[PDB]
Amino acid sequence: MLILAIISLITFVSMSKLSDNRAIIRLINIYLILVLVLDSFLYLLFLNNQTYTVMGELLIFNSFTFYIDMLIYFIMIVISSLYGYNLYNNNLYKTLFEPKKELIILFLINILGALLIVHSNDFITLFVAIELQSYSIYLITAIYNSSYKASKASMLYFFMGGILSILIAYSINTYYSVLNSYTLHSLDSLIINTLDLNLILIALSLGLLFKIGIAPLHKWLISIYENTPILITIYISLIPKISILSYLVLSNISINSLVISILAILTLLVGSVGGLLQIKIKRLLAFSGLTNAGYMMLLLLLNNNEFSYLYYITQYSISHLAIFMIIIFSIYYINYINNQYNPIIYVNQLKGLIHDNAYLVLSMAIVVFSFIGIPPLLGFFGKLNILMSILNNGYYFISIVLIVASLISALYYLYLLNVSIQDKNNILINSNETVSSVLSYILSSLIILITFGFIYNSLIIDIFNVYFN
Amino acid sequence: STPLVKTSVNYSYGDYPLIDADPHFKRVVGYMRPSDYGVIGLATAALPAGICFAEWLDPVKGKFARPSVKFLRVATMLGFAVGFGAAYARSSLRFFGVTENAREYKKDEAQMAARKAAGLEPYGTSSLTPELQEIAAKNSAHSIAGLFIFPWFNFVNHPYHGRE
Amino acid sequence: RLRPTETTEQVLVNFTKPNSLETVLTKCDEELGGYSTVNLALERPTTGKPYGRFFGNLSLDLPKDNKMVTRSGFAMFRTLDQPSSMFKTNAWNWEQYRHLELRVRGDRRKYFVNVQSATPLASDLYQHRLFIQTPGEWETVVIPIDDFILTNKGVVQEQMAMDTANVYTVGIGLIDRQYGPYNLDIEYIKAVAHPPLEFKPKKEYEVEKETILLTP
Amino acid sequence: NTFIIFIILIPIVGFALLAVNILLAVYKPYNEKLGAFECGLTSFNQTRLAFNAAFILVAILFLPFDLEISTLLPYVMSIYLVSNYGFTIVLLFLLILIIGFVYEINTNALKINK
Amino acid sequence: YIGAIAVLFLFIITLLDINSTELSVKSNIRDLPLVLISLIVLTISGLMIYSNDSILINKLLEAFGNDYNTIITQDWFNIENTTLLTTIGNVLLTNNAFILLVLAIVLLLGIIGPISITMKHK
Amino acid sequence: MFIGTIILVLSFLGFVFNRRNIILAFICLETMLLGINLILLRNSVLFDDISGSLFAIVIIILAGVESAIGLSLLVSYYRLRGVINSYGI
Amino acid sequence: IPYSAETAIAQNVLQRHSDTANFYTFMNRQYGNTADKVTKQDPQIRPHTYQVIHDYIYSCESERADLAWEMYGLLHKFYVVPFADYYKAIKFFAQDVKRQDYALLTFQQIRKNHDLHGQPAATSEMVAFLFHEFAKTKYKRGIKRLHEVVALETSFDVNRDVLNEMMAAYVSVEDLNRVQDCWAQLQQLPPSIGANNRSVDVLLSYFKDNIHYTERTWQGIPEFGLLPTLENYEQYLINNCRTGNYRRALEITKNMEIDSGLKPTAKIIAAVYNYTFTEQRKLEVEQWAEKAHPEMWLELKEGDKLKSLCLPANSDNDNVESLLKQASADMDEEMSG
Ligand SMILES: CCCCC/C=C/C/C=C\CCCCCCCC(=O)O[C@H](COC(=O)CCCCCCCCCCCCCCC)COP(=O)([O-])OCC[N+](C)(C)C
Repeated sequence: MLILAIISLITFVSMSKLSDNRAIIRLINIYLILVLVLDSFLYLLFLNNQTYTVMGELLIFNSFTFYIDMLIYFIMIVISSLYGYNLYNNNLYKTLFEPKKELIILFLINILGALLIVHSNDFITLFVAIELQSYSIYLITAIYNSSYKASKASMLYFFMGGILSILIAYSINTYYSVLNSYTLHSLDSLIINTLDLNLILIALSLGLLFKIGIAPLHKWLISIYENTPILITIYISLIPKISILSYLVLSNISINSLVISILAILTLLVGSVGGLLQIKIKRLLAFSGLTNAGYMMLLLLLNNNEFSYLYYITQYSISHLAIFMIIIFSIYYINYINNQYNPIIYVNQLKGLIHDNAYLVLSMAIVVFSFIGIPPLLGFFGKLNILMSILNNGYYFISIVLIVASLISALYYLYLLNVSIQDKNNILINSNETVSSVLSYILSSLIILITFGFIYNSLIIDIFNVYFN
Repeated sequence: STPLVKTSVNYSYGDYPLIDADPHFKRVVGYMRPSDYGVIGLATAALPAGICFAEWLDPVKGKFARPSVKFLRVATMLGFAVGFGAAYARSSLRFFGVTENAREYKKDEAQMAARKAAGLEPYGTSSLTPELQEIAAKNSAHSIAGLFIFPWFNFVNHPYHGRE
Repeated sequence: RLRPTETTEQVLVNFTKPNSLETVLTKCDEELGGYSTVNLALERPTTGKPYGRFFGNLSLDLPKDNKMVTRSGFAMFRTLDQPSSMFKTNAWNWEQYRHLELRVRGDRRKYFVNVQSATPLASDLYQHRLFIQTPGEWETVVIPIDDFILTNKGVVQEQMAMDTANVYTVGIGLIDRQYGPYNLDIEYIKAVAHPPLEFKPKKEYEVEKETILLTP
Repeated sequence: NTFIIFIILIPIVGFALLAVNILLAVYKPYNEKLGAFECGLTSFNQTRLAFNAAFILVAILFLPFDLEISTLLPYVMSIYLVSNYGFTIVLLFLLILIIGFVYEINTNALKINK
Repeated sequence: YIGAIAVLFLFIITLLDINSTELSVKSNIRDLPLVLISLIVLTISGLMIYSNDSILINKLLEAFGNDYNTIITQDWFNIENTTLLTTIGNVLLTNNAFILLVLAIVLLLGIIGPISITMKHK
Repeated sequence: MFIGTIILVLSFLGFVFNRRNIILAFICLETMLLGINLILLRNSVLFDDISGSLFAIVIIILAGVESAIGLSLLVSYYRLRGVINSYGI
Repeated sequence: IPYSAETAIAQNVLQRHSDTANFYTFMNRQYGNTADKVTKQDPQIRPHTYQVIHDYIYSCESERADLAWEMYGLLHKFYVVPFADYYKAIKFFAQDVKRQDYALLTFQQIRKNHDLHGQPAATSEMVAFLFHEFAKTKYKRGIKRLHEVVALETSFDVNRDVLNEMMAAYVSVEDLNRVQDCWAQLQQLPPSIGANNRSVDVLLSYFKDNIHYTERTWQGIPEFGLLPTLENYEQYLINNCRTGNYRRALEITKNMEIDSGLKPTAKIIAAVYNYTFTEQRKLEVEQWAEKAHPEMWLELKEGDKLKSLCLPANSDNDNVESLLKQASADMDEEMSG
């Protein structure tokens, strides 16, 4: 369904004008919507945690992969709606959010790479999917190359990801040299006990986790997120993280790892404290993503963590999309635009937003409280599942670090709300232009999901218990 | 047509009897219910209808302008594609014994009864060497689980369908 | 709190100080075989704020002591190159300014505001002409940051945005293709954040009116 | 074994590179006559030159197309062994590549100055 | 790697030289302190092993030696004139045909991307 | 493997130190990929197994595509297209 | 050939046949590949073959607008062209038929000759005019192109007139930053040469849907030392009307002749009627008009100037302010031609 979309897009975009980009992106938006709503019945293949191997043991298929797959389509639909649909029908918003001719094709190829990462069963398939995603994401980062701020980020991301992919390939080839194999099916309890292949898996996890940017290799991706266009940043900071973390969770190669635990604690501390030292919105959200990545990395130290990870990644994806879309909507209520690519930079520019759109500030307050973990929002429940999982395995110091990190992060989360509920006497230079109904509906749906998804907690728990056991 | 490796016999993928672990493309299309064709037409009309509804909700250039015939035709082709994929997957899960497949089971029974009466092989004879048959079966085994990602169908008359 | 400090101004060329001149250097075409001369003075008179003086001669005659050159006759000054040794910042941050204001008396000469910032190439320059509207009187000419035009070797090029996060030096130079003495008296150069909309001429210049506002 | 060689070789050549790079700390401070470039004067009067995007695209796209062609060599060495299955796979491979070739033809990205 | 990759490298560098555009040389002394810290940490990590090196360095000691010659024996179980490239083609077209198709998509990406970021459409 | 591992070490440390020498950093990327391919091919020969060589050719193709993308990035970065668009629309 | 014959020979080629291919070949035989640099025949010596080209250049229509470009090139390669003719060509290749690309290139032609050959330099009058022409077709490409040409000009400079039309060029393309940037530069200038009624005319038109900044702009006029004009009042009346302030607009029109002595014109009164979107408020507009401006209304009924666009009936579902945006946006197109 994705390969056919990619081929059809190359063919159709080849023979189309530049003005047809919005229409093509809308067409793919409804195409993916129909793919989800019409082919969703494939979840019947995974009753009682039934697992399949596809393409000569090169791919794995179970309920976990299916759910991550559907979540990636939902995120792709939201992000592509952000490109096809025009927020405001005026020339300025025309200029800021204008998709490139190849952006949708690169987006779909990156989705394909992420899915192949999630579904990988062999190191050859894993490396090929990693390279596909990496090259696609480099091209996504570089496709807006009319600024040196974006150009330096593109070049840095290319080089750092090249080093990381080389390290991943080196680890995979060391594993092959040790075992003369390219799959995890040759690893059993006896295999792990008899031979010391732990360091190979530690190196592989290191290379994979550095691609999403855990400490002490966080600064480069934070700079990249700061400097890329915000409609690009919303995508490049979610999908690769989801793919890498899902592959790491399903691989289950870091049980009670000291190195992984220490790096997770370092990631949490760096994300929490460094967020306090931020005056830019993009850097603040980058450190927020770092803290969430540390939270999810804490789940890599124990088994039977599928439910907690799935719940947390879904709620975090929804909250991430919601917060970036709130930041996008707030662009209309500022008197000047920083760059063509990043129109808002500093948190101080959101000052007094409650006097321009009080319900936008209400939605932002809901999403920020969910980030902090205020009940009964989804973020609190995800953090609670993480706490239950870590206390079931006896990680008490990890739990204390988690609680302290959340308390520290609450300060710079409430920084946003405190700035936004201030008073701005400077009235707007713009008035009464109507915001897009489709994008507003999507943002409101995300906010309502965050607010009232705790209704279906028992239903989701039962579905997990029947479809994952 | 002699299998080279051992395969599961009458494995239950759901609450219904197994008909074919790796049904052929022609087999899957031939065992297609009228409801699946209704689904195909539903999608084939839904993408153009979805485009029109999206245009009505938020016009691209402010004023409501129906999409050109080129976009309608591309949407029609893609709708036929997604509907055909959904219909193929539904028929497959009927073959896998996941959904209701009583009529398909009876038609399958009558079909190999007739084939055995005619003195043919149960799942065909191939142009491919038995090693290539095994490779094809191992590649196409349960390939419908990746319908979201890529299309892949069994075009090889291999004996690895998991039956007696 | 303890976040990086935020401010609405940053003085680049301050002058008005005993040292001042230590912050800037000068370059004429005496680096080439040319005969143009540059010299930077410091005037601190009464009944006013002390200013810098940037004068000289711009003889365009070619250097008849060598041949590979084709066009000469420049004279400029710039801020000292940013010292990045082992631990300090590296350069200037202009990500919250969008303007640069400089207060100067001008003359008939056509000066350029020259900015050096981070760039893959070496001799790339972001330069915008210093539009002297009122000659002989001080004017606070403001130049928007995102209007400088990238030039390498003096040729307009692919207009990619300035890297405001990494800016090295700012200066004023003469590339005018005309003979004659030149002069330019500057007393500050600073980058100023976005001003809110105003509908008065200025506080420094005023015209007769009813003065509705209550006198202090 | 490769990991061992890597780990022990890191400190030695790392220190060597560290020492040889602390050397340039001060050196040729490029005090050359960089005065005409910090102003915006030009001394060429010529040597403008140009490069259409299509030229550099020909140069760059020589590489992926050459990889596409050289990927056909493994097929022609085992054409008989994988006859029909491999024939279909190669047909799909070629059609996917021709999708990109159609992209580069329709876009007219490779047409030099007209 | 030579007739395509190295040729394109030299082509791109030659493009940089005909119209002389010297590349600005930034200082790495900014990043030297982190290299100092990390490399001292790595040396210390290799150093506190000390006594345990007596039972770990020996592994590398016999690793360096490798004073045995492989014995090459002959057999007649192969009748087909099969070379390395033939086996590559066989595996890539039958066992890992999915990998071949995904690399087709990768080459598709390598075609599209340079076009996307190199030319200005319309 | 000796030669591949040592080439990888030298190129990796050349990358770490320069880090601002984009031409040389991208060269170091190419040489690190070459060093990994050498190790993989040697182990494939030692084990007499085809998977090592298959992954080697896959790495070759991926390295070519990566080199093409990176050289396009360098073209965009250094403005190799040139301009001379003066006195034009 | 003899000059006298060449007058009728050339006149027959263009005005009677329009054989452009034949026309180019003829002159390469008489003068001969002027790139050889041997002849630069002066029009002043004999403006006969010069005139027939000059006549056909300034006569092409929208369909033949492309043809006027080639004939312009031969007019400059062969004959030396007076500098004053640049104004006519720039006004022709822009404000006359349809094409504005040649307006920029004609301006670029003056630049290239001045830098290299030594021809007299362009004046700031063109860039002020050519910004204004760009602010009519919302030509986003030309504004960016011309700005950076201005930003690195060593012959002409920026003054009051360039900034005014440059500001108007940015309102057309809706650039909130550049508009405020040009306003800062105009503001920081003495009122002697600086903010004029043209400045207020653009500034009000950019605040067309912001009643707060439209008002504070109106009080800005007395501060700069200015008296509003008829073209200045009209946009103020539009801005008050398009934001629902129908009633306040009438008092402004009724008391404008008392306050300033500027009698309301037809383009003022018809504007108030056009942008009043209430069927009763539209009536009160035509209550003083019958008994205060009787003669000058009656010539608007047959001219179809009055337009009766209003707001829907069951439209209270939406914002009233949102309706006024849609009503005024439709009305702007109706008054654009
Ligand atoms: C008409 C067809 C449209 C279907 C398209 C669905 C797209 C899913 C996309 C993005 C995620 C959004 C939330 C999905 C809810 C989880 C479903 C489930 O139950 O999660 C379970 C696994 O729970 C888990 O581990 C943890 C899940 C974490 C959820 C976090 C969000 C909580 C709030 C959401 C509550 C829903 C509000 C609906 C209001 C009417 C998968 O269930 P399953 O694999 O057995 O298949 C499901 C049958 N299905 C495919 C037809 C749907």
